Amino acid sequence: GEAQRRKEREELAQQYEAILRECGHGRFQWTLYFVLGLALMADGVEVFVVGFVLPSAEKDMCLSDSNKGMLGLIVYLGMMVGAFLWGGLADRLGRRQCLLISLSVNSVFAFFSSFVQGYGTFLFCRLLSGVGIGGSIPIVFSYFSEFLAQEKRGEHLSWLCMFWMIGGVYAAAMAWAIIPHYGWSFQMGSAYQFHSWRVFVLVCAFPSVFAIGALTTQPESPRFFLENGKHDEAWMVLKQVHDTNMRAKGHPERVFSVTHIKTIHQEQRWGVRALSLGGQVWGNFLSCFGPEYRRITLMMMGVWFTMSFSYYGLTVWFPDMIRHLQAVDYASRTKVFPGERVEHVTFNFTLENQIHRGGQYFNDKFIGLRLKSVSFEDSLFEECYFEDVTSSNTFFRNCTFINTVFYNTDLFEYKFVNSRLINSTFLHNKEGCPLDVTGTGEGAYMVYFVSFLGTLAVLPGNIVSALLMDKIGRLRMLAGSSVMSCVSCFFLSFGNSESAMIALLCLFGGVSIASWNALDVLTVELYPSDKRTTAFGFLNALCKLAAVLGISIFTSFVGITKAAPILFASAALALGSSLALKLPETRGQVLQ
Amino acid sequence: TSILSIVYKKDDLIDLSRYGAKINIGDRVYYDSIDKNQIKLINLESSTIEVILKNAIVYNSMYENFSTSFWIKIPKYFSKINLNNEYTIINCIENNSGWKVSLNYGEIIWTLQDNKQNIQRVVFKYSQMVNISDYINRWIFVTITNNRLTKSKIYINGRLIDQKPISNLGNIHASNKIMFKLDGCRDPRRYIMIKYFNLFDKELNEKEIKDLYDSQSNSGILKDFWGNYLQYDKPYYMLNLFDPNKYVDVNNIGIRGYMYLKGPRGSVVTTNIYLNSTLYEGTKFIIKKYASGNEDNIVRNNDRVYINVVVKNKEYRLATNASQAGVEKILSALEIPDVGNLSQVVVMKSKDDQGIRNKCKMNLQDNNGNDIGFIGFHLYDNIAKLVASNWYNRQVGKASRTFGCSWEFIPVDDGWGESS
Ligand SMILES: *[C@@H]1O[C@H](CO[C@@H]2O[C@@H](C)[C@@H](O)[C@@H](O)[C@@H]2O)[C@@H](O[C@@H]2O[C@H](CO)[C@@H](O)[C@H](O)[C@H]2NC(C)=O)[C@H](O)[C@H]1NC(C)=O
Ligand SMILES: *[C@@H]1O[C@H](CO)[C@@H](O)[C@H](O)[C@H]1NC(C)=O
Ligand SMILES: *[C@@H]1O[C@H](CO)[C@@H](O)[C@H](O)[C@H]1NC(C)=O
Repeated sequence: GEAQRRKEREELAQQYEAILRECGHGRFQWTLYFVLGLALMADGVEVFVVGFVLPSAEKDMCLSDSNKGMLGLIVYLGMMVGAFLWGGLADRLGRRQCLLISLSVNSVFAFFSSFVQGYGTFLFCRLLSGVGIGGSIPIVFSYFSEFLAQEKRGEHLSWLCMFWMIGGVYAAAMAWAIIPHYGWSFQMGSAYQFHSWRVFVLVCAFPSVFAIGALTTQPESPRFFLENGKHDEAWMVLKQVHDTNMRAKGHPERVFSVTHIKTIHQEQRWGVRALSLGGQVWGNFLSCFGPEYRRITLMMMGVWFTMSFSYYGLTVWFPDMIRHLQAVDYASRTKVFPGERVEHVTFNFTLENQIHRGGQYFNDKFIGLRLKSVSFEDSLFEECYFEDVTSSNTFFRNCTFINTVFYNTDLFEYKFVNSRLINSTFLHNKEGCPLDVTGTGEGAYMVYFVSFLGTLAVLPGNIVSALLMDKIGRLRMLAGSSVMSCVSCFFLSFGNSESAMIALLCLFGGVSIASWNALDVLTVELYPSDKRTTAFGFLNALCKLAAVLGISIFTSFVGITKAAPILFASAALALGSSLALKLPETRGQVLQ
Repeated sequence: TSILSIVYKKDDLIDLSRYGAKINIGDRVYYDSIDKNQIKLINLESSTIEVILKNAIVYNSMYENFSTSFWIKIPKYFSKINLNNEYTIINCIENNSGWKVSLNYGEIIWTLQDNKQNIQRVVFKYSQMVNISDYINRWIFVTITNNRLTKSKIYINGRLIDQKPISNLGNIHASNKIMFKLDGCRDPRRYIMIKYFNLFDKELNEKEIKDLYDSQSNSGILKDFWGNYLQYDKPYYMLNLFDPNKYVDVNNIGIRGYMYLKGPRGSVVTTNIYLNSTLYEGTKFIIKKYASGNEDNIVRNNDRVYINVVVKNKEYRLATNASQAGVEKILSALEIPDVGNLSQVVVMKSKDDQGIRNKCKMNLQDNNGNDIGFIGFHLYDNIAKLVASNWYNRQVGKASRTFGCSWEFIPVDDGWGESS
């Protein structure tokens, strides 16, 4: 019974390989490659948006802490949910169908977030956008694999990973080209403001829309039709493949010789379907953990979780360390002016990164001064007058104000730390957030640069992995890349400047990419065609959960010590490599 | 029912009751110029108000009931000197026995004493960290009812706040002389104002107390923010009670120009003492006579007057165009000699139709004596615009709650201390 089923499966797996070898590799495969490349480039774009718009959104929406942290993850949690959901539904509805639905969901919530004004609504919209783009990588790889013969399958599937780089580069370029124009203050509605970062959000939503447009012109995979008992549709799609390939070759006269194809025999109402769909998807998910796939699935779980944890941790750690080194340098350059007595003068200034201690100010007028990272400590202001005071990271500690007037100032209640005001008057206070919101200027440019260099270091690795996947093997590529990632993790000790961090980021990014390519190929090849997207979706959800855990842990260790990140990353990658070396070889086998 | 009642007369203070109580006044007790009946006491020894009763009206009985009533205006406490500084203002204690009235930081204290040195205290407390207070530097009608059988109660503005039993007390022998003087205050610049001090030989009920409250309130005369008489040719800052966090402002001058409620208000702060809201923000509203037959500068009920708005230290006029779209008429500030026939005469209202006392209402009227409506505010496209509409009169006729027809007039006072 079960053995009979398995025999039928293996028979279909050989005939389909024969049909694909007859069809040949050509124009159809490359067209589909570019279409699904757009789908994957959307995914590549999506993970940069909130990181690039947080410096502007924090001031424009009054974002506190624990509110810029849950927006730095929310995409990963959304992709966690989306990956599992759409990968599960792709084996009951179809790869192309579920890809269309997920991409549309991603695009819709993305344009909508481009306009949302609050934070909770923006968090929800961007979570749903993450849910929509989460099913792109499982579905895409499991969809492209069902059109490839075994001769060059690792190479053709590995070329498909250039697209995530092409999306990262796109995001960096558009952030550089759009966000720095802070002047743009388009006004539609008095209570609402439309800045440049929203324009960036829209332009980042665009590639998903293009992906939907491109995908609407491709056929469903014939293997999905064959598994589900639909024979005519699969025959039609295979004929289309053969016709396109042969027309492109230059011989549009030969005939598709396959006449009959082996097919797997199949043995209010809205809610009825909803239940049946749920039951079938759950059955597929548990059958992924069956006697035939329980060892394989568990090493896949280990490998995916360990690699994701290390990769995401270090990738979020490198820019944090760069900022921390910049902050340390900025604190080292601070000026201190101990003891002052200024009296009877109108005295503005544009002072940055200073500390005044022990001052005594009497009858002073402070008109039109900009304060950036200026602290007044142990000071006394008596019949003073502040007008048109712009304050950024400015505090008054242990200060005493007597008969002073704050006219047209942004000196809110949080800027006077353990102060004493006597007969003080606040008039015409400026509009601002209730709490400190910080401010990022020129650093944005260099941030973009860094991104551009961390998604370009990946390029040599992509090229080499794609070229050598078929010659060397998946296990050897995965192992040889995970080990060298571990060695790079050890090298993280010998860097304490920002340039060193940039070089180390480039090195680690260039090294880990081959491993991730190998793992994508391996997890496509290792599952039957009736569970490929359910399995690949579950293991890509596990990846996003590991991402969340690793990001949190590795940002918790910034400025404390370097030993914790090095040890965690090296341990995780060593365990991942050890588990990966225990996986079966799938090179030179039919796609069963 | 009154035994002692200090009132004003021709350059002297007398008693209205048929007892002719001797009154002695110190050489530094001051009086107001307009409401010279109310008296001010400063923190000096010579600021002495001395009243002597007769031997037949001395409180020396054992279940004799008594009550007192007065108005008090106590300024803002500015610094930390005033904290925990209970000082007596009214003393009627001889041989450590009698009744007394004392004050603390934001408190009014009623204390009565017996021959056995038993202390019973009733307290009213009012916050001073509030945005806009109904007690700080504003006249308060305080009366105390003492029932020797059950308990004593405190009443402010005709309402009860606190009450404590006094059944433990056996016999109270009050002094034959009542002392009105600040005693035990370390602040050299601290003063109070009291007026209309009366004595009763029976515990007053709520009905009689409310009757006295409205009788002494002078409902026929308009009262400013501080509770004093509202006066002609005196600049007043304007506060709308229903939206008290915005101040009257201008943007332009003319028919096209309009006046609106701009906010929010600022703050005056002395850390851990007071965090009030600035009351000296906006444009002043001077009131000029139009048809007042009275010689004095006191503004009374049903007086048709003009409104002068001080913009950039320049006087203008309040006028509207009666013939315009909608029911509410947008208020505008116009040049005094360029008003033409625009509706500018306003009727000032002190009490309702039934005679019930309420806040200040301005009833704009045309030259034909037609009621355009009470002056208020209506929101245009998220802007609070000063409007005059009949709708307020409609709610008044239907005995509903009007929204925006009540105003307060805030002059500059020394008891508030805000820097302008
Ligand atoms: C806080 O101010 C009050 C009121 O003074 C006003 O506000 C000042 C900031 C300044 O602008 C003055 O010109 C204002 O008149 C002070 O209380 C009064 O102080 C004056 C002396 O300027 C004195 O003549 C009064 O008697 C004081 N009134 C009372 C009831 O004490 C107050 O002292 C100020 N706070 C401190 C710590 O000085
Ligand atoms: C403010 O400072 C500038 C120079 O930094 C000076 O020229 C100017 O006069 C100052 N402001 C006023 C109103 O004096
Ligand atoms: C600053 O130091 C302490 C508060 O930490 C305080 O005692 C001291 O008086 C302050 N300095 C001045 C000049 O007030």
